Amino acid sequence: FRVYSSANNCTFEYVSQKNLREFVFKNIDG
Amino acid sequence: ASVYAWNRKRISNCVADYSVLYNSASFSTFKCYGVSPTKLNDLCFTNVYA
Ligand SMILES: *[C@@H]1O[C@H](CO)[C@@H](O)[C@H](O)[C@H]1NC(C)=O
Repeated sequence: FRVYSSANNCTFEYVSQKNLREFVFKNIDG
Repeated sequence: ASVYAWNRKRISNCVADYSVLYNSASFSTFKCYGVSPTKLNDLCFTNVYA
């Protein structure tokens, strides 16, 4: 992919090893 | 690593166990500044730099 040019100063790096897909994103209290 | 290129490891998202750290007696010096070695397991921190 070509999503970013550079990545640095990582704080939190988490990895996980006919249809409607719904998400609700909420940023509260950090 | 040598002192000039001292290794820096970020530690986060873990459940620490300092009991192993201060129980082992191989460490000649275990000086803690600003925190109580006995009371460490009670406290929570954002992140650690080793
Ligand atoms: C964070 O900023 C730049 C860009 O990510 C990074 O190279 C640098 O090491 C970091 N500097 C500080 C002061 O955190």
